[PDB]
Amino acid sequence: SEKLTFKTDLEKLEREKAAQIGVAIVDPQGEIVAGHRMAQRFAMCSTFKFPLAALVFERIDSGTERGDRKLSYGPDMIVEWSPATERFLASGHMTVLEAAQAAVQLSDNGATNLLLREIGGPAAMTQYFRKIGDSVSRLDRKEPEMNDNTPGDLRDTTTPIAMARTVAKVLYGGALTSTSTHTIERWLIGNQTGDATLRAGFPKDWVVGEKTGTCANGGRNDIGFFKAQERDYAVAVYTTAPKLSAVERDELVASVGQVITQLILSTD
Ligand SMILES: *C(=O)[C@@H]([C@@H]1NC(C(=O)O)=C(S[C@@H]2CN[C@H](C(=O)Nc3cccc(C(=O)O)c3)C2)[C@@H]1C)[C@@H](C)O
Ligand SMILES: [Ca+2]
Repeated sequence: SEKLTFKTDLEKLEREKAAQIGVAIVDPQGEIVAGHRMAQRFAMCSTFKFPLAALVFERIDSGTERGDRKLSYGPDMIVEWSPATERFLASGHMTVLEAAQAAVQLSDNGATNLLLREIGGPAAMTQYFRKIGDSVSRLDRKEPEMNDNTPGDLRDTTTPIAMARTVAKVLYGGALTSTSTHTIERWLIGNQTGDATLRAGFPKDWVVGEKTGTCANGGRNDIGFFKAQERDYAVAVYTTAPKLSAVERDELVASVGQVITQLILSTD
């Protein structure tokens, strides 16, 4: 059983690394392919920036937002890890699209907060989840507090299965226009922060796009999609490994990528 090997290999990682690993892989329609702790809640941390960008694109598609609109800000908007926001600070603004791309591809926190305000805050982000059929994911705070990952806290959480299904809805389920879907796909492929995580564990001929997250108390996450030949999948990986170093957490997520690969390659 290839899925039994998948489960056993994840459990070996959990045991050896003192970690918890939540995984869901779904097909484009949200049907479950495989998972582990699929419905356990984990902090989203920076992975929510992908759904945030989808919300922004939904508004651009609708006409309630414009991609080129200039969002003015001052130094008050700069928070820890805001590389693009810092560079654009002197100019005085970033456009909606510039900010969204920085949030997705650099995990820029200042850019994330800039957008959060424009779309209606954590309440509005949560309403977007509900709109697209995700009754589970919730945003309660902005940057940086949403990354606290206090044990047991249900604020700012999702589950692997809820998030994988949200990814599939956005990329394959018609949530966005064809143009906006293509753009957000390319942004995920071109992400600058995920070279050592999930995609490091996937075959080099698979098309992979993802959004990473790192939060306190040992959280390391990676969500997105992969295309293995003609077959498209959505995937969400959330891990908690308090006793690993940062490099080791990256390697853990890459290891999960290899376990996913072994399953996908053995089931075709
Ligand atoms: C979201 O969880 C969190 C911020 N996001 C991430 C993250 O994982 O996304 C981080 S951590 C850090 C900031 N940018 C990092 C990076 O160095 N990317 C990268 C690029 C090239 C090579 C490597 C490597 O292997 O060394 C890493 C990832 C950030 C805490 C919050 C703040 O929003
Ligand atoms: Ca200011």
